[PDB]
Amino acid sequence: QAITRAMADQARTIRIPVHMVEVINKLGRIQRELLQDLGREPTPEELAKEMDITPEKVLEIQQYAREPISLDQTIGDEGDSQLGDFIEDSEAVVAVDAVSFTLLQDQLQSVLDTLSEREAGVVRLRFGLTDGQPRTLDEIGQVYGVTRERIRQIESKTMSKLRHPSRSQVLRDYL
Amino acid sequence: KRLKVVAAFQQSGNSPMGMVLDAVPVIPPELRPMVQLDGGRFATSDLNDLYRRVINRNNRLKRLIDLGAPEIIVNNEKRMLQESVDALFDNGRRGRPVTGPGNRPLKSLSDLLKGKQGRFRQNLLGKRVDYSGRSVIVVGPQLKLHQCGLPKLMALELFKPFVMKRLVDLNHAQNIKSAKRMVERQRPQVWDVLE
Amino acid sequence: VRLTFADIELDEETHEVWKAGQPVSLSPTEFTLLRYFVINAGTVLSKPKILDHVWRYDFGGDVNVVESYVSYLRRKIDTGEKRLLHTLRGVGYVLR
Amino acid sequence: MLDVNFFDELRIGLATAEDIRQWSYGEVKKPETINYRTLKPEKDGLFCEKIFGPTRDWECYCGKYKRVRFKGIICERCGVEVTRAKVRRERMGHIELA
Amino acid sequence: NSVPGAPNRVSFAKLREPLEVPGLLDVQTDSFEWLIGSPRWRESAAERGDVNPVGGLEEVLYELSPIEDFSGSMSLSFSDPRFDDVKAPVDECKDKDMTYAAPLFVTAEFINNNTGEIKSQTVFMGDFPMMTEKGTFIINGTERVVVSQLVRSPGVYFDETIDKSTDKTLHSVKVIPSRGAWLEFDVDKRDTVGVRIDRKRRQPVTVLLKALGWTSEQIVERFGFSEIMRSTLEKDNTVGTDEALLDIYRKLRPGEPPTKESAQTLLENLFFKEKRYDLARVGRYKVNKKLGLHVGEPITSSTLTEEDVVATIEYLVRLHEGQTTMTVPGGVEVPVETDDIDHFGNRRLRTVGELIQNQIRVGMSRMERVVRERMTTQDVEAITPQTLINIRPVVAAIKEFFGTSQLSQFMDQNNPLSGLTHKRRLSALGPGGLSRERAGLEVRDVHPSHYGRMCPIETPEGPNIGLIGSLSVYARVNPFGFIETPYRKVVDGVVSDEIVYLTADEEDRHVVAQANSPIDADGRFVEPRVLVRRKAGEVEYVPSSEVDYMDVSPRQMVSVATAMIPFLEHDDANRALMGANMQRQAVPLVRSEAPLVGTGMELRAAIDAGDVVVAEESGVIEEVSADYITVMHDNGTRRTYRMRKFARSNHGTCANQCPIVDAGDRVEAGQVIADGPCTDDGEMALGKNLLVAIMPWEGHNYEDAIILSNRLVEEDVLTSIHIEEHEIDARDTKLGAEEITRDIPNISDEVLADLDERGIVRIGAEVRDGDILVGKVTPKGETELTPEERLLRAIFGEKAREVRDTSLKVPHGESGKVIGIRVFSREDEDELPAGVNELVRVYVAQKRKISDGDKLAGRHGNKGVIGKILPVEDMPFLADGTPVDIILNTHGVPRRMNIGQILETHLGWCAHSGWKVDAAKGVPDWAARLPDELLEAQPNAIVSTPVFDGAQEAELQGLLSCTLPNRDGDVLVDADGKAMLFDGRSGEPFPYPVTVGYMYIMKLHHLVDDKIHARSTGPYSMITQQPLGGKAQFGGQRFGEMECWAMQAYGAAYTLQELLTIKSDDTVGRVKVYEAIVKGENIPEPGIPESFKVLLKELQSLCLNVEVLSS
Ligand SMILES: [Zn+2]
Repeated sequence: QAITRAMADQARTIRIPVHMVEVINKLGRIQRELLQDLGREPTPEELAKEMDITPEKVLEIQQYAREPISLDQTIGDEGDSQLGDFIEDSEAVVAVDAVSFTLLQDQLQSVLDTLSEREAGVVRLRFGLTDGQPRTLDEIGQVYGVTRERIRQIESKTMSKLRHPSRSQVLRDYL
Repeated sequence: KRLKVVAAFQQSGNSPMGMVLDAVPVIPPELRPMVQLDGGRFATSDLNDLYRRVINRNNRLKRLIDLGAPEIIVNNEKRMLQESVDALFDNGRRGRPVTGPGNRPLKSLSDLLKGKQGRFRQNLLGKRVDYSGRSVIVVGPQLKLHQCGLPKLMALELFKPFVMKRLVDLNHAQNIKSAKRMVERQRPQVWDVLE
Repeated sequence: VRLTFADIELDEETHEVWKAGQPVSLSPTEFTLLRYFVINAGTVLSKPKILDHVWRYDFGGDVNVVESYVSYLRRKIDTGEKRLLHTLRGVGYVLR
Repeated sequence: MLDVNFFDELRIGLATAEDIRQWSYGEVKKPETINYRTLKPEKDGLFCEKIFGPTRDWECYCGKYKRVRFKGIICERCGVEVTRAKVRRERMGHIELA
Repeated sequence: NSVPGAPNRVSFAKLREPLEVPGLLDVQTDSFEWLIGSPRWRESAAERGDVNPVGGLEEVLYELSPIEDFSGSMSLSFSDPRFDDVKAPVDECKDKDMTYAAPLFVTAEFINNNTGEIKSQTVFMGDFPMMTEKGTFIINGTERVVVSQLVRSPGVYFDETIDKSTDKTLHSVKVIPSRGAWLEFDVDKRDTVGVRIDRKRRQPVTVLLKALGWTSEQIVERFGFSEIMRSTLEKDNTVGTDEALLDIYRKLRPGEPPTKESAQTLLENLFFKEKRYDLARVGRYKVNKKLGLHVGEPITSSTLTEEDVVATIEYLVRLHEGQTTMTVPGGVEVPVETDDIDHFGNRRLRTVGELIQNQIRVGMSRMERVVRERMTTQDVEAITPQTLINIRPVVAAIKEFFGTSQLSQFMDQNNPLSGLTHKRRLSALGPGGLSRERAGLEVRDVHPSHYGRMCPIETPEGPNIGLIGSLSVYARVNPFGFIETPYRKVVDGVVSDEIVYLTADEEDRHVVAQANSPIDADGRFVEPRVLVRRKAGEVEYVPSSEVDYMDVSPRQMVSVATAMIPFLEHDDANRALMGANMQRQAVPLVRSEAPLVGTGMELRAAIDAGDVVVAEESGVIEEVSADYITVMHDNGTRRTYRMRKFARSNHGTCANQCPIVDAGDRVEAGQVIADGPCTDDGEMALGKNLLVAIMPWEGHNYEDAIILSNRLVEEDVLTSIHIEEHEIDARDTKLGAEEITRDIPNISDEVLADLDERGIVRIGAEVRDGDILVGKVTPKGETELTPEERLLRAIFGEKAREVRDTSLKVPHGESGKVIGIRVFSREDEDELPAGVNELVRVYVAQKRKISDGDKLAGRHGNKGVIGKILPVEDMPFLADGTPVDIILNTHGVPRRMNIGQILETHLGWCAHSGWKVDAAKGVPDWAARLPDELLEAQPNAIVSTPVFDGAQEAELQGLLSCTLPNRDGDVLVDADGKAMLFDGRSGEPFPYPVTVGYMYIMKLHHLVDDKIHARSTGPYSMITQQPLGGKAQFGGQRFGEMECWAMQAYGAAYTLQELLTIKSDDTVGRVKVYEAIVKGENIPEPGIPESFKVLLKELQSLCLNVEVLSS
């Protein structure tokens, strides 16, 4: 009991609960028994019949059972470089979309300035451009001394005039 | 030969207590990344295995001493912990190295410093570098001495920010996104501005 | 341009939903929830997806609002024998 | 010590337990790396957000804060400091040997 | 010709060989037949060594059986390893990524002796991968070849050394068995004899002999002359068999208390028990032959024996005493001499069958362990062979070999030559052999025993020079893995027609004569003294009445690729090596014209490479199309050969096949029916015949560069088809399932025009860089929506677009047409990897024309890139007006000693123009020995020059003399092979005649399109922010330490700072520099590289208090 509990709790790089390790080992054992008996490998539906659970959960268990590989094992046919020399940095800054983002920021500033100051401020505080919070209609109402209904109408009017062909075409290429 | 270390300890402010360790540090996780490659398969940096081994041995030892056990059991656990720490820093310096799947040794901390393929030489003095290319060499007998003939496609790829900025200056594109598209499709309005 | 999944038939332009010829009137919130479910048939949508799209971003309340709305939609259009709007615990909801 | 390419000297010496604990931003005590189901780092594991920094930028362990405004304020539910995930490339911890 | 459909190829060979070239795939086919146990191999063993015909699988089964328990009252055994019909045909297996395999069954017998029980069961042992008729394995749709490797044969090896302290001559012996513990003996600097066993450096022979049940009296009685170790025995300082046993025990097994019986049982168990120590049958044979132990006895009891050990010691002491002959008691007299480790009589060849048998041995060792454990655990009288056997270790082991082992490699198929050279190749790496980190110069050298066994010219050129070679064209593998070569025998100084195959062991005991010796048509040589090879690899002259062997033919010492080099003997060794190494890199063109000058080897090479369809039964041809050929056999039945077209090989080259037959002609068995990629009329053709001038021209052919006419571009003389495949898979994921659909968010319409409703590009729709091949869209949901995205969908009306587009796009830098598509899905029963529900592969072809930067080569190692393609008008043209096709520089020939290419040029011009030797008054003197039917050749004839019985210089000069005019009466090429050219640029005739001719030029697989790279900004690595490397990723060049040194040497500091900081590691510097360069301001100051910070934290994690001090 101690050895098996410790194996379940410590053998894998990614910890797997014992309740799932038990089913993984049972699935593997009976699948190899079935292969030996039948002469061919058992299909997922056949294995699900013995698991008394659905083939979707059988496949989920199968893909759960996979283990990681080392980032430093030699990938080349000879020993020249490690697998870690072939993996990209997903989280790294692509360094060309940053320039696109800042220039689109400037263009959005200009387009907002094309509109009236009241509507521009309403949209800014409504979508969170000056700060991080896109405020609510009540907040813009209390900061502008105006009713929330009039705010809704001013937002709709602002959006209608913002739909205008030059603004739409100018912003469209930035995507 | 004994004084050349004893006097070194005496002269400075260091303390020979530094030889032994009560706590070991842990490298930041990004320096030992774990990432999912294409196909769902996972990849670890091979250092987390050594760290996991050390953690397991230490936790088991503390459980043993807090539960009460024969000194031979406790000493075996302590020896295992010491060997785990020695494997962490230097895998294979003492005895056979700890090996993973495929009967290959796990790379330890010092293993990423020593050697030509180690950090100091393969990664710090040398460096992979941007704005660079390569290709085969042909003779240019009609060139001048201060001159070299460069492929137009590779030159376009190399000078890409320069040419994109100049071509948006010439108004052939409205923005850098349009400029990047006409760079990728290599439209005829880029070749003349390339020169 | 008619949104469909087997039993459920949603039309945007006329703004009502059919169960194989059975229309029922729904609340606007639940209507947007059903529409942006049906356009993502067979795909898991997590709680932040749901809240950010159907509700506005500035929804500063607690999440069980979507729980109650999924209950509404289940007792309304799932009321058939088969269960379509299934739930993946700790992940989200899928109509399938 | 500010990373401004103005370095008058670079010194090396033996490290003591006090220096190790000073470097450490926490103690790691669980040999767990990543959750097998939600693919998120475990608490007190080898990748713990509380010890090493948040995995995603400007996000807590559960996502209670998801805005750039919360600068250097630790989550009361999780204990993670809201900052750039690149601190995980610099933040280091330690373990205590029995 | 001995081949029914052979085109006539007049030859300059003077001598007639006795025996024809063997089947060139015998090395693999015979080995696999031995492993399996086919009736063909049964007959072979019956006719040769019928004393014990046993296959590899039968042998491993009989060795493993019987498996016993501790009680011994019940046991298990294996018998009758039988196969079954293969799963699917080779084409099917290659199509659907299966493995060309077959079931295997074993008749397991479980016996119970306590009461008497026999249980017979046909247990399914697994699905054994099979070998195709062309000698390759098909694994997961890939053609893999298992190259035979070279390892020292296990056995006993003696060596001699000089101490250099007193110039004392020391002698040592090593008994190195496969799968055992070493045995060692030596004589020390003093008279003491050391027996350091299992790396335990003590124990003179006295203790071992005493522990072997021998006494000092027996030792002095048997071994009396050995005064050296007699003195050693007098200094035994240990008497008593028990004392010696305890000494050996306390040395080899420290930490355990010796016992009376553990010592004896351990000494026996270490060597004399086959469970822990066994030389293979080859090792036992080697020891027996070395020591003359058994000469008329069969091989059994493969483990070591005590009398073998004592014979080894006797041999060592006799050798150190200066003896030259010994007779072991009960054994035959044998010479006493040291052994060479690199002699091919000791370097055996592990072939495919042996490697497979060893892997099976490992798998079945695990089998035996598991079955013994289960047979102990499970209850008796309720146990079955099926319940006992668990084939998983065996199948896992065979898979683990056949994939991911450096002795199993992709069968490179740029051309049939490359395939046939990857097979019949001898490597020296992999498990069980030395590695590139271990190679010695003595290993890399050419041993004199190589002659006729392994080619000394054909070998890789890079760092692994000398560790990889090729079998000689006439070579064969002995039943024990030793390479043997045929040779004729001379009796009474007359050469018989009898051919015997001789191994390097018996060659030293003979004096083998030369292939091209002046035979007298009766058996005698014209000169008494002939040049031959003696015992020690020396070459000397010998009276003719004393030689005893002779070479079967010339080219016996050469490989299959090198034997296709004309005028080989006129080429330097290393240049010929380069030519042979480039013969196998030539791409297949669209025509593949047969060379004007060649050797007779091309026909057999094309036949045996398996890339040419052959009529397996003689008959008429009923109907022929571009895809199939039907033949009407004599005996009523008809056969259909399907012909593969435009199939991509492992290296992205076309494998088109074309019929060369009519609709009514009859064909014989073995005749070529349809030619392959690099073949013409059934003979290998790797290039094209080009009209060449060898003058330097305007510096465009400076330093090995090559110039060509533009008509080579226009007429598609040098052009190739390059087919590339792209894969993408739709796989399930946590959020749902990715789907391949033409509906892909935020995409234009013209780029969707080539996409059908399925979502995959239409067949035949041409494609270019950046386009979509497969529209595959993935379920992502939503992420942090930046304010600007919300503003955009508000302003214009952008929708949810909840999905992400990870569509298949063509990789950067290629285009072309789309051939075909294969689509796999689970809904169509197709077996797929778990988690993937749809797989798509897309095939793209480019008809690549010849261009500058591409690499051309002759057959003589004269390679070069294309400096400039020249307009057809601006080329040197003969007086007839025909422009030359290719120009090579003349400074490259005399420096490199490859005059054979010029000989080929002259003979090629002669063969292109035709000739007639005027036999008005007899034949001239040079043509006296020239063969008939060669005195007169029509224009555009084809000639064969065998590599060493080639065309003599006098014959070639005489041929050049009479070179009948082309169209009108004009001899453009004069007596000495030169001609007068007109400069196509200035028009004035060239002041001096230059040589012109026809040379065979081939295009190598080094096209500039596959070697051009540029990078401005791409991916970066994770641990350190350095850019990636290689064309697979976006690359980034390596600025190494040498480049850093050069930059410091210039004194240039700022560019070094920029090359290290803001181009590779400083992340903020990278982003800021990109912003500055796009906006138009000067580059900002660099920061601190990220790699240095990584190093700082790394050193900190090693308990080093390292910090930076600012003042
Ligand atoms: Zn939190």
